[PDB]
Amino acid sequence: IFSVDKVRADFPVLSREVNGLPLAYLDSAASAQKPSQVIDAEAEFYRHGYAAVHRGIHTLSAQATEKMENVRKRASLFINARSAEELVFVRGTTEGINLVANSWGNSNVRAGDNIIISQMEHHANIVPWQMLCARVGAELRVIPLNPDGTLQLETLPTLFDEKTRLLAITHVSNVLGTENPLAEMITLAHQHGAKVLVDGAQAVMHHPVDVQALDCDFYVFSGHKLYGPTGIGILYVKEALLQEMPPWAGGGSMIATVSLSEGTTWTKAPWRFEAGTPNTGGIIGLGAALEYVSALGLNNIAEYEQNLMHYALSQLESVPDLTLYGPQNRLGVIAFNLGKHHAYDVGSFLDNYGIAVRTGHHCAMPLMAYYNVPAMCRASLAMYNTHEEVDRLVTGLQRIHRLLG
Amino acid sequence: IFSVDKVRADFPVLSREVNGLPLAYLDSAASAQKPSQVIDAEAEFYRHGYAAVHRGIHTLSAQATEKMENVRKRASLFINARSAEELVFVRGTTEGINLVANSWGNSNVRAGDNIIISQMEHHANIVPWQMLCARVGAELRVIPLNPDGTLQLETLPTLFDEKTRLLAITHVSNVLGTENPLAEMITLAHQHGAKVLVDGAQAVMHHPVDVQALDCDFYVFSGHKLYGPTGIGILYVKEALLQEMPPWAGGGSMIATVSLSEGTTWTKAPWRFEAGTPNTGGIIGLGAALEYVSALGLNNIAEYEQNLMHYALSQLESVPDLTLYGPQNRLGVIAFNLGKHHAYDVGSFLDNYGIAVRTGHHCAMPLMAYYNVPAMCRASLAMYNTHEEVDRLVTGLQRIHRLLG
Ligand SMILES: *Cc1c(COP(=O)(O)O)cnc(C)c1O
Ligand SMILES: *Cc1c(COP(=O)(O)O)cnc(C)c1O
Repeated sequence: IFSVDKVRADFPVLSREVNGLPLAYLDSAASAQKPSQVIDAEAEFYRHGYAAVHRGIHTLSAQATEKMENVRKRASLFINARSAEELVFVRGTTEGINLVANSWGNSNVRAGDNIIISQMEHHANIVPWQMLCARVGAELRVIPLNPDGTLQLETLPTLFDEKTRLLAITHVSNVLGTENPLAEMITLAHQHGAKVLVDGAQAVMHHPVDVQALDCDFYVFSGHKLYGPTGIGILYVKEALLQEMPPWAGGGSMIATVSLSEGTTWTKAPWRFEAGTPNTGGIIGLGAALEYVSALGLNNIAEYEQNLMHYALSQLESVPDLTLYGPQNRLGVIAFNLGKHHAYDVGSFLDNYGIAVRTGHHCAMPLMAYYNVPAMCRASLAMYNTHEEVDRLVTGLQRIHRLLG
Repeated sequence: IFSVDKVRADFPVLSREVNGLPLAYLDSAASAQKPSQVIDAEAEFYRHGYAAVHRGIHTLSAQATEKMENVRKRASLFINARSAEELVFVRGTTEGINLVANSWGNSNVRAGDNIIISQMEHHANIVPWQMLCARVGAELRVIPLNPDGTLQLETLPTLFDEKTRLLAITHVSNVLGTENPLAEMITLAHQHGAKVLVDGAQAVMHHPVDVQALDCDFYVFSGHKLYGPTGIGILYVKEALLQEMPPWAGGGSMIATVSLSEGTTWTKAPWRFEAGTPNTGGIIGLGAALEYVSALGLNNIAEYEQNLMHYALSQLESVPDLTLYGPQNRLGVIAFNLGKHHAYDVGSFLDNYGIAVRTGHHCAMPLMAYYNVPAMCRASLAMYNTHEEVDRLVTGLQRIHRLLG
């Protein structure tokens, strides 16, 4: 089993007060709070180990380079990659997806080809493909949704054909909490020679993720939602593909040699897509965030969060005129609207009770359009949230409905 | 005046031991150590203020957004920009220069135009222009050096003509410590309608920098060399230019609206070039690093570093077969070789005495070629270094020369 009380004690922010009331942070899906072990790992690095990592000569630099490469190894085991050199450090999920669309997309998607996304994609997994499709004259196809917030799988035969170069799909919806059948969809994609990029930003923190078993070709996720620092994410790429990807945004440790008369050359795999100075502080902290989550056990985390969610959905039945979006087996997030009140207002009232939720379009406008609403509220129920916080949310919605109804 | 002892006490790393000897960190030009005020600012943010900044509803998020925008304001005053909306947060100098070369370069440099750089440029200020010149069919011209490590200014009449769109020049050489006559060169560039991007990564920490007085069009620098965290830099752009720059690497707060049927639109100025989740931790810390440097006074810093340098250059006269590269009035860094010994070996011995210096090509290969050497040693003399550390360096070079000579 798994003790919320012992976990919560690790997170100094949860003692905080907002509007003079105790904080109920229900917005982890936007960005997670960080445990002490993560915060101090970063700070200790700065206080006693800090140096440049440009594979440099003196001791501090050599030790920092080893620290950073150990984190790359730890992250590869975390998602069960075959090799640490299949992992690239990126600024975040957004930049990783763009990296793939520029380096791989421009070399492998020609005029008259098509790319497939879904209608529940976060904008980070839409805009790069929309632009790749314009550059090269390709077509962007969209898997549509069902009312319950799952993908209309029956439509895949009309979307996959011999010219489909890539499926880009979310692992878990940041709005609905739907978990897509990645394994099976990847089998279909690979029958046509198409590659699959998986947007995993909302998945790696709710349960184990095994990129070999999935057999996905690209997998990207974000540090700051994995209880880690800002400014760091992970892009996984199959070795065979990665060693074929040409260069793009060239800098320092991405640039091998440069000549005014003969041009420049670029360094080998992972490192070639890591220009300039790496975010060594961020990397150190992501490392610790991986160790912390592993020490708790993603299966323990999955079990506690899953029961918190069942509890929450049961308690929410007693909220009048509540509209929920998504499936019964959602992970992590609950999306709703209250009667006819703008989500902006509902969120403002909950914040007034010290409850933080996200309101707006959640960086998923096509998904809002599908449901014919302009916005929704979203509450995240993460590993450090409690039955009491769910009770405050339920009570709060009841009060807002009595007051504004 | 200015007390080294009181400054050093702020930096916890300087108490560190390397190879069982006390550390003499002389590699700030690669990356600076950080004071406690910077480290704890970041950590305090994480412990008590952390949230997403996607201009979000609840209190923690609203307060974090205000924190970040205050840092943008503080940085604009720091370099004396007219407006905070002229500053863009970037991952670092490397990415900022590329940002300009993609957004501005692709729209303003056509086939048959030319761009001017210098021969002392760091690779970050070469490769983006080499590639822009290939994309569009333009010519990359190079200001050559003099033996003393200054620019051959007499050659500018053969390089500037009606088709020169941009001068990209370093403020201070990361290898030689030359400070280029930016103000005058910008006047010449502007007489031809050409814009100037200034690579300021090695300047903002040695003395005040006033982008209005310079009248440069772009100015970029790095957080981690300004005693700040990794993963954050500043790109300044004249408002008139910035509000004309088209989009590029699109994400989140860079993307305004997105539609599957109608396409996407992008948000206004600074923010439009800041995709995905910002590095809020890095930003917080850069903020504090700016406050710390300002509290000391860049003129006090300039005075102490300038005298440390005069002292160092005087003491180094007593080192046999020392070769120095650069001018007498260098800022910040000393580049040298010892007799005929590979810089790799010299650096290894100094590290053995606990002295950290950088060896290699310093991300400036064209500059090494100019001097017909493969590598150099470089020692940085920053605001927390001491006469004693200079004495250890001098003694160490004398010993290495006796032993290996
Ligand atoms: C938040 C998120 C992103 C964006 O990641 P960043 O770390 O902000 O760059 C992309 N996709 C999904 C599913 C997300 O939850
Ligand atoms: C180090 C430096 C750079 C590179 O900046 P990053 O922060 O590593 O991206 C570019 N130009 C100069 C002059 C530098 O000193």
